[PDB]
Amino acid sequence: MKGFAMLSIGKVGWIEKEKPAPGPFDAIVRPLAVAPCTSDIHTVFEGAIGERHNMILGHEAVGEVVEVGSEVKDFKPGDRVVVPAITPDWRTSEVQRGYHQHSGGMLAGWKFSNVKDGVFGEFFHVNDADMNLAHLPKEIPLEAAVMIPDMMTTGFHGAELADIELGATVAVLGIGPVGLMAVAGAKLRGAGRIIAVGSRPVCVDAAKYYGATDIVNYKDGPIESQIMNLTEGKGVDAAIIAGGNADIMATAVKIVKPGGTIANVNYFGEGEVLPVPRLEWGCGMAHKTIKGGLCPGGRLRMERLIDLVFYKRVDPSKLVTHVFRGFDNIEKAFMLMKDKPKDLIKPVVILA
Amino acid sequence: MKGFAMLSIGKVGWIEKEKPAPGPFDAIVRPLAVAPCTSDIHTVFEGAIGERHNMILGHEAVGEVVEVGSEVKDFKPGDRVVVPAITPDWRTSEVQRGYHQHSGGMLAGWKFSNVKDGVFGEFFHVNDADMNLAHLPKEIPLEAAVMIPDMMTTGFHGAELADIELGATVAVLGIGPVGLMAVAGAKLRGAGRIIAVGSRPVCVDAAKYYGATDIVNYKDGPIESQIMNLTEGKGVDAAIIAGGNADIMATAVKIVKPGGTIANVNYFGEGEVLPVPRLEWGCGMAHKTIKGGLCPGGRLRMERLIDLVFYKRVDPSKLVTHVFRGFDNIEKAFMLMKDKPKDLIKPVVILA
Amino acid sequence: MKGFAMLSIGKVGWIEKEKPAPGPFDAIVRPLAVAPCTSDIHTVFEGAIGERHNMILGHEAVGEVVEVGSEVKDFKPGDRVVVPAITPDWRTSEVQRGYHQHSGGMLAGWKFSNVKDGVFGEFFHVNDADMNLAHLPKEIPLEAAVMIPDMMTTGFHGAELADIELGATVAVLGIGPVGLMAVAGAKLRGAGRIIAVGSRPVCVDAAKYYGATDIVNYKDGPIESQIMNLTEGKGVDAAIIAGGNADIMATAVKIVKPGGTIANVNYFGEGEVLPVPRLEWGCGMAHKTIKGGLCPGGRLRMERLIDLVFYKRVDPSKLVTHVFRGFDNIEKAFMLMKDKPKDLIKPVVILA
Amino acid sequence: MKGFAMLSIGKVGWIEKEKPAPGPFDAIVRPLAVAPCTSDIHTVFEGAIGERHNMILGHEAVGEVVEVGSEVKDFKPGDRVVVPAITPDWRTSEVQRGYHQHSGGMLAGWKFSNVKDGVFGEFFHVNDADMNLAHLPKEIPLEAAVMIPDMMTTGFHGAELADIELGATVAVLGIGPVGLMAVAGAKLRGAGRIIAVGSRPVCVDAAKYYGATDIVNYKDGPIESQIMNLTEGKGVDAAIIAGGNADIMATAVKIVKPGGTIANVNYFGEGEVLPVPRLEWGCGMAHKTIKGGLCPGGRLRMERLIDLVFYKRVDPSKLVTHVFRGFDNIEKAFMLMKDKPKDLIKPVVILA
Ligand SMILES: NC(=O)c1ccc[n+]([C@@H]2O[C@H](COP(=O)([O-])OP(=O)(O)OC[C@H]3OC(n4cnc5c(N)ncnc54)[C@H](OP(=O)(O)O)[C@@H]3O)[C@@H](O)[C@H]2O)c1
Ligand SMILES: NC(=O)c1ccc[n+]([C@@H]2O[C@H](COP(=O)([O-])OP(=O)(O)OC[C@H]3OC(n4cnc5c(N)ncnc54)[C@H](OP(=O)(O)O)[C@@H]3O)[C@@H](O)[C@H]2O)c1
Ligand SMILES: NC(=O)c1ccc[n+]([C@@H]2O[C@H](COP(=O)([O-])OP(=O)(O)OC[C@H]3OC(n4cnc5c(N)ncnc54)[C@H](OP(=O)(O)O)[C@@H]3O)[C@@H](O)[C@H]2O)c1
Ligand SMILES: NC(=O)c1ccc[n+]([C@@H]2O[C@H](COP(=O)([O-])OP(=O)(O)OC[C@H]3OC(n4cnc5c(N)ncnc54)[C@H](OP(=O)(O)O)[C@@H]3O)[C@@H](O)[C@H]2O)c1
Ligand SMILES: [Zn+2]
Ligand SMILES: [Zn+2]
Ligand SMILES: [Zn+2]
Ligand SMILES: [Zn+2]
Repeated sequence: MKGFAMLSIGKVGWIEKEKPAPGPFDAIVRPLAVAPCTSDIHTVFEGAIGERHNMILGHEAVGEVVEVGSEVKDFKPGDRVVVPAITPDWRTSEVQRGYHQHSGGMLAGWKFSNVKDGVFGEFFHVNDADMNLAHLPKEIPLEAAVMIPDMMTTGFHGAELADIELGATVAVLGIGPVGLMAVAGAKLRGAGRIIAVGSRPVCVDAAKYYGATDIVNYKDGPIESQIMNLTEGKGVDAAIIAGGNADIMATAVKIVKPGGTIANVNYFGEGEVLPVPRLEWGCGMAHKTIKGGLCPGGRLRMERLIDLVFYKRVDPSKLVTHVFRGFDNIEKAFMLMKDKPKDLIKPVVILA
Repeated sequence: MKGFAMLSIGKVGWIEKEKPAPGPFDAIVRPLAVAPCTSDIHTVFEGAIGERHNMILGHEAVGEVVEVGSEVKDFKPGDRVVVPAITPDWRTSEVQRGYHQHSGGMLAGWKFSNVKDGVFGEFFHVNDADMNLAHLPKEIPLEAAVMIPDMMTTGFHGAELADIELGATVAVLGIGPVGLMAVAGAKLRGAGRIIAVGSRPVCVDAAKYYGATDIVNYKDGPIESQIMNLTEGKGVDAAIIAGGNADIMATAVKIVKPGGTIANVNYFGEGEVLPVPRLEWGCGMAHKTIKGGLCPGGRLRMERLIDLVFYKRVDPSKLVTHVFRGFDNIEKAFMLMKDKPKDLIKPVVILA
Repeated sequence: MKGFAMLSIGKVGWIEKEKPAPGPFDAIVRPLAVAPCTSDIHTVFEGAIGERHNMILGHEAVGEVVEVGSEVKDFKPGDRVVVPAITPDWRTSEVQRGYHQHSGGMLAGWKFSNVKDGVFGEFFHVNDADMNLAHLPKEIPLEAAVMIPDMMTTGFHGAELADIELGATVAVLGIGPVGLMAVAGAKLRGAGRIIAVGSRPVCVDAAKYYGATDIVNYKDGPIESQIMNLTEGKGVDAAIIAGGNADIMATAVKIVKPGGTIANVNYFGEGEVLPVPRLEWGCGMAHKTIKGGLCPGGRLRMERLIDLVFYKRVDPSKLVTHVFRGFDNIEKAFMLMKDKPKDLIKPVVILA
Repeated sequence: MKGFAMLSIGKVGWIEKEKPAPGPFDAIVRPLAVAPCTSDIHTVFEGAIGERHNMILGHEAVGEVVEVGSEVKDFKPGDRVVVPAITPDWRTSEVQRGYHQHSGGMLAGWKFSNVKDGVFGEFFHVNDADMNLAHLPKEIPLEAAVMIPDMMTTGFHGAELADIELGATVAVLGIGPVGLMAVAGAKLRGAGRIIAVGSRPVCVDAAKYYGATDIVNYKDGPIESQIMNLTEGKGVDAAIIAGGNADIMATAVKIVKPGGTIANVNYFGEGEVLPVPRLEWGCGMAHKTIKGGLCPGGRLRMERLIDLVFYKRVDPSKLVTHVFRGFDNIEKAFMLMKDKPKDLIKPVVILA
């Protein structure tokens, strides 16, 4: 079996491996459409998560079931499914507590391109098929559906953690593919005014399409200064961090009104500590709640997000700015994701 | 001062009263646009709430501040404002608990056309101006803005009580002006599939416009039977009761899946007890939560709802099917609301 | 294998069956101490749940693991464990939603003496051992530990559903073994004043021991009248229904203040509908939330409840008023539970 | 009027001022018993909150009403009341949002010894009497009741923010008078195992009395190392920060399991930023919620806490290790609070 993998930190390349076999509750799937993400770049080049050797990358894909284990009773070979980036082991204490994202350990729900071979291979392994797979309605376009496994589930999760109330004003820091989904998410939770912080024009247009009522560009001056000005010193009800450096945390605390919420969905790869401004946090008593969590996964999560797209509540296709054809282009899409060209949001590779 | 009032149960008419004066924290407002409601029909003809004598009716209006008390520091004469139907006394224990709707007692937050003169008069009294008034942006049309005081706040409240999750399937029982707002509310909370139950064609079109994906008509058979069929025996995640008789409660419990929520915003005027099916409620342990509450009010509530309309998140104008001009037409709009013509949703009377 | 079972509705007796075998994830346990519940009386004599034939009864027990399946990695033969009355199948959509009590259907989490042979036999089957079993510390007495499987978990669940705030006044309707645990539960959630409603002296003393500050006896007059008097017309913040007829629902709604919660843990076996007073429910808008649900189960639930007993936070032994020795006494304890003698709370049978 | 005040940062002394007068909704109260707090030390010597001039200190006291404004309808002169340290203005947007602690601005609910003269004077001013005062039952001892205005409300608030579930294991970092209340608070929310971190023997005994099952002393080694050892690498479900330096934040994040909560009630006076460990916070996705807030206040809050003490749910007297008699001793108690003698927890000054 052939697959695009991480040879060692800093080095990527194509490798040769054996086709995986399914257990009684597992399934083997082949990619119909895949997509790269900033996560793999952080892990490969920055070595954010230790060091791996010959580990296939990628964690966003849709495809068809090739073979299933003897116990899989909801999926048969041939079926087209949406595979969540987070495929947890449903039989742990963490699941009983309510946190499947950390089933087995901190961030353990995230297996692909972490502690398991990713989707950038002729085939990939999915554990607990009946629990971690969802049927993809033939009415949904491949390029759009491939945005569900991660970009959508993460962005929407930011809006969910933000405790948005009807009419509340929300600020989204960072408008990359995830940030853009966070904007659409805020609108889906009832937000009134939505302020997006970014720079690249491509992201700006997408932001407006998704619901952004105001765009703040970090160039015309400091973020906190501009937002405070825009809200007449009142600040925002909630802030969603979808990108930026460690210092973006300070900015977030500085713009949320007392009693507001700061919801983070950004993966911080550098720094030792994230700074929380003492004064702006009311010396520890401003009632400004800080949250941050891995995106949900599983069958149910996917089924619900599929319903939103199906019933035309959201249209993720606007995120796909580049489409490639062929297994070989996986390498191209990956590299393109590294040296971020000013007109790129999210590239997709159609395999069949 | 002249005003339309309830003489005694069953008898309505125009009366003559003295113009009210404001206290240091109060304000006197004159109606720019008003609108009748079924609530007043229930109270006048059915005597649902005891008996009143020469009490001016109505609780839905927008207008301008005529005079304010010595302490009112946020509103001056001439200012155009949106008046909430619920104007509570903000200094009570209930407010400290978090329920301003019952500030001073059960349903005490509702003063107009209950324990205080309504809006159907040349002038009306508003208590705690800085706490119960909101500036109306000149960009919002009068007929649309008059939908914010009651219809919108109540409908949206049903969706809030329903604990809707992204992608969840919601059922709205009753599609009158309030039901239609409940539909729009569910869409704003992230609902996927929304089923609306009604009959009159006018409401049906409005329902679809607001987000209804399926329409169920109580004529083609029993509601519960149809919905269960439509959802393949799975049922709905949440149900919002926006109309119907006492028996509609039984229907609601029958269609929600275990662990679901039943949110009521309907004002039951007849019956002694509302029936909760023992078997369908899992003999008391199906985890089906039942809620029901008076719509929120106050300045903050109105300001947030205004933002939704201002930023084009919702367009309430589609509820107004009849517009009249002149103080004298208040009586006409009222009568029209009683003998519900098949083409009526919500009538509005523009005074100036 | 011998066991006490339900032959047909109305007829009980000892039967002969084959010893069950465990699947790869299951376990076979033998009873060390058991106890009967009111539940089995309702099912056998009243036929509350259809009709069964030769089904072994009982859903409360502690014992040792006889044999385990090939996959069970946390429990070995010889180990002493606490078996929850609710043993759900952890791989269902309901579990992903968060309601393991209805895993597979409404009330599906409850298998023993329902859709599976109970504990009143030389051996019984436990599904998903690593997920539904908890090690019993040798410091906890058998008679006390046998109160954890149902009574404690159910009573405490009533307090959890009640949304009790620090200092809130709670009313517990019905002080049987479950009601008494509800009293102890309220105290553990921070309740201040706790009013218990009952009659039998034995339960009264137990109630006081567990935290009841006031005792209301339905004989000195109507419940609602007495409680309202005691609270100076203010009512209670929350009410937990732990017993009574269908009409107890009406009483509950009548005594809770607007915005309060009504939490039910009582199993209603008779009646067609449970009445919800229209006027007292504020005509559908008093904000009085009504809840009712099957007690939690599983390993985590039991482990946490064990910690409470271990660290002397609760002492369930006071519920055990009768202890018997020997397998043959199971029949006696059962009959005693039917013709409720005035001095009985909960009988226990020690087998070894 | 005489009173103990802050002359300038670093300098304290007795001053002479005019007796304050009440507004129509205010009241003037004289101290019956008062107590010093760490807060005043931070403000006076460290200048944590700008610079004040001749501002009377303290904000923890019980006393009797001397005179009331014309509108005060619940309190008359002579009545003994408990005065909350937090006395907010109940008519602000923040109150409508639900955060009275920040009514008027960040930390604006805290007036005494901040932006208003404290309680260390012959008389002091209380705004909104009917909203910010509670009748003190004559059965409660003065020294115990003086612990309610702030020590109790803050400690309990830590347990409330921690989202404690029945049986959960909680860690309390810092066992000063506030930490000790947080311990008692955790027990009141249903905690099973409670680990307290401290050193001074006096605090240790009090900790055990209040519910601490394990005591960790920062001397036998690093906190995180010891706790992780004690929990067998599992960690704690929640952590309450009741004392320590800025680095205690890092420690808190390091000991809570993924999905747990970190509740802070400690007032950080030094440092620029509070460090949040990137790796231990799962790079921003460990689902570890961080909260921090000013203690609640108002009449309702006090009434409920009074009920807990009245019904013997808690006994705060154990916090009072030093009692003084006479207005002159206020200076002594204050100084004693500065140079913390190893046998001090909380000193009280009885005035009459
Ligand atoms: N583990 C998972 O499954 C998972 C899932 C979703 C997301 N994540 C993580 O969350 C982050 C999401 O990134 P993405 O995929 O949406 O793409 P991205 O292009 O990295 O998005 C970054 C966004 O924030 C920006 N930004 C950079 N510096 C900023 C600053 N100083 N202030 C404010 N904004 C700034 C960008 O602006 P311009 O581009 O306009 O310059 C852009 O809008 C990544 O770190 C990703 O690893 C992880
Ligand atoms: N106190 C307040 O401030 C307040 C605020 C909002 C609402 N409310 C109350 O809540 C209710 C809202 O009514 P509304 O103003 O929206 O107007 P409405 O016209 O009374 O709405 C009733 C809706 O439910 C219907 N319906 C009648 N029988 C039904 C049945 N048997 N099964 C299912 N649906 C049935 C109608 O169908 P067709 O019309 O299609 O026949 C209609 O769609 C009223 O009782 C009102 O008093 C009170
Ligand atoms: N499925 C499960 O796993 C499960 C678990 C727990 C509980 N449950 C159910 O919940 C209920 C719990 O009962 P229990 O085991 O605690 O024993 P119980 O003895 O049946 O408890 C009944 C309590 O309520 C009483 N009561 C009777 N009529 C009343 C009335 N009219 N008004 C107020 N109180 C009245 C009793 O008073 P006196 O005894 O003082 O007369 C007693 O205190 C049962 O129906 C049980 O089946 C089911
Ligand atoms: N604004 C308000 O109304 C308000 C209300 C309540 C509390 N607060 C604030 O919250 C804090 C509460 O302090 P307090 O009154 O309870 O008295 P405290 O004596 O300052 O309490 C400090 C506790 O944490 C300790 N500690 C010191 N260094 C530590 C370290 N490195 N690691 C772990 N623990 C350490 C102490 O241990 P030993 O004493 O055993 O050495 C003591 O147990 C204060 O900063 C106070 O200003 C403010
Ligand atoms: Zn990704
Ligand atoms: Zn109305
Ligand atoms: Zn039972
Ligand atoms: Zn203090």
